[PDB]
Amino acid sequence: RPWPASLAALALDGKLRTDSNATAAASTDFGNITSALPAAVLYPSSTADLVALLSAANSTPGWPYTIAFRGRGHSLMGQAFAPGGVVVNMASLGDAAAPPRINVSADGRYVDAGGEQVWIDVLRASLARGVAPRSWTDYLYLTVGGTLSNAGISGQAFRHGPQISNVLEMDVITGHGEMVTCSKQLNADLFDAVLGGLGQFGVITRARIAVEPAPARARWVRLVYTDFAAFSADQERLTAPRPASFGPMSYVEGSVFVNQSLATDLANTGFFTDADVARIVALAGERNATTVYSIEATLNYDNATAAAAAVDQELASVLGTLSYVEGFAFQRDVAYAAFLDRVHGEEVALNKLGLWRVPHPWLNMFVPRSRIADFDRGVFKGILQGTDIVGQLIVYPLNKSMWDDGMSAATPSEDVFYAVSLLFSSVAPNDLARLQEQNRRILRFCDLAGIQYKTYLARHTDRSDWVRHFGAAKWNRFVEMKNKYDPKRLLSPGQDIFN
Ligand SMILES: *Cc1cc2c(cc1C)nc1c(=O)[nH]c(=O)nc-1n2C[C@H](O)[C@H](O)[C@H](O)COP(=O)(O)OP(=O)(O)OC[C@H]1O[C@@H](n2cnc3c(N)ncnc32)[C@H](O)[C@@H]1O
Ligand SMILES: *[C@@H]1O[C@H](CO)[C@@H](O[C@@H]2O[C@H](CO)[C@@H](O)[C@H](O)[C@H]2NC(C)=O)[C@H](O)[C@H]1NC(C)=O
Ligand SMILES: CC(C)=CCNc1ncnc2[nH]cnc12
Ligand SMILES: *[C@@H]1O[C@H](CO)[C@@H](O)[C@H](O)[C@H]1NC(C)=O
Ligand SMILES: *[C@@H]1O[C@H](CO)[C@@H](O)[C@H](O)[C@H]1NC(C)=O
Repeated sequence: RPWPASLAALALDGKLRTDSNATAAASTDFGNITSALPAAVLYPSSTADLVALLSAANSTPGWPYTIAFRGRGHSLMGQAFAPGGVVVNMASLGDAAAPPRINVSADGRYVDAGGEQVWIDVLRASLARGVAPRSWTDYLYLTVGGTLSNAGISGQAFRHGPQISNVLEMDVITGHGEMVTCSKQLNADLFDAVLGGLGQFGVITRARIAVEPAPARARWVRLVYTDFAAFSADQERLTAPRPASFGPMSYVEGSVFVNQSLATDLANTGFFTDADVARIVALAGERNATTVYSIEATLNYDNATAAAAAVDQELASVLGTLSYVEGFAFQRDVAYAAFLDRVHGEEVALNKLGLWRVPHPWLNMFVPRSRIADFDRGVFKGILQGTDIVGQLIVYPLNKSMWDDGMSAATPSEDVFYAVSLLFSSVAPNDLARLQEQNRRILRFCDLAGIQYKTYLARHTDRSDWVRHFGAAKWNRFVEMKNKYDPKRLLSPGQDIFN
């Protein structure tokens, strides 16, 4: 039962809290489906406080508290909880002012960011110094440590790889309470374990993120299809490596619209005008389509005098290689930061309607390219038909060559695989249960069809499921690494890997 001086010091300084207000805030997440109250919440003011907790945890025999690192609690199924344990309120690391938590290098080649920092702030501190990270998430209010413990994907990942592929080095406090600086050169076994590591090996206090010169603007396009074969062939053409080298597109994503909610979902993009919506709805009726697909792509560009006309010509050449329905190219032109933060607006709009802090039974997965047409038929044209869709259905290809298989993040074996993100929002408890059963049905459809998919952002509750997730050989490596960095099995228990 005794406490080390540094641990008891945190209680004394009002950093380690047990009050109902502190525990309740760290007991819910974005998912809004599961909840688990912690025994205590840590609000650290420095990384020494994280060393204190973790050294205490490693030195104290029979220590009973599990420890989680709450980024912004964007988790869907309690991955950031420490049931009857200690939740770290990471955001407290950036409360002071001195020293700054985000530092762009003097050479403009990278950005050092605190593990707790949010990407929108990383973007602002980078843009002030004329640079910006190269690989994003669709939504910017997530933590560096949180996205890096998953993968971090968006429409730039086909050409720059996920966020985990754009990290030069990190400062990690292991489950032993040891401060370790790691990279591909120094303690690479920890660096690889942590990236896509689901917070199992230690906490990321600093990450060195690759940057590129900041473009000023984004020419933003949406291309419409009624044929899945043409839509997927075009997303693959736009993202294909040209014989290490890529095409002109800075970002490529896509979306599916089911016939039943077509006009409403197109209008809810925040992209199409009512005149654009009417034309697409009419197109669907002419082709007798039960689904409509849209490619979403950008072309990043600088403030140059000729830039605008050069972009028009470059975009026109790219579009001429494509097979979208003639006359169904829709363009917008925005400032680069506005494109990157396009989702914050959706968060604000939904929150005031009371439609943001609702259950999110999201289904996110990686589907091998060879089975995407089967997934489209069984899911978009099958299971989802005749349902009212509240949310987005995002589908886009990724290049495996840009993913490091030695890292923890699990991906399909094929060269090309699609990110498939089914972002359902629940409208009622009976709608929640219906949505949770529908997600089980989609996964069952994939299993019965022999689709070798990988989930993303999901936590498995069975050992056999986590072994199948990583793959048996890659699983043994994840175990070896757990035994090295968290032998007491306390870190991020909400993943249900070792807890
Ligand atoms: C809510 C949401 C999430 C989201 C998204 C849009 C919204 C509205 N768009 C995404 C996208 O386009 N691409 C992508 O890859 N992910 C996207 N997400 C999911 C997001 O990555 C996850 O929610 C993720 O967990 C990041 O969120 P957060 O920063 O809020 O992290 P957490 O949920 O609290 O914790 C996740 C796990 O990681 C461990 N953790 C957290 N911080 C650290 C640090 N610094 N070091 C080590 N481990 C850490 C937690 O313990 C937990 O297990
Ligand atoms: C797409 O969905 C619409 C409904 O939003 C279908 O249009 C309806 O068709 C039914 C039966 O054929 C009629 O009873 C309704 O009066 C129609 N309602 C509207 C608002 O048009 C349409 O058939 C669907 N198309 C496909 C190809 O499935
Ligand atoms: C991988 C993942 C969860 C992407 C989410 N992307 C998103 N993309 C666009 N709008 C959104 N609203 C919520 N999430 C949105
Ligand atoms: C879901 O969010 C609502 C609104 O904040 C709240 O009533 C409820 O406790 C949440 N449920 C879970 C399981 O987090
Ligand atoms: C329109 O498509 C539907 C559903 O996909 C099919 O059942 C129907 O027979 C079609 N109509 C024609 C004229 O092909």
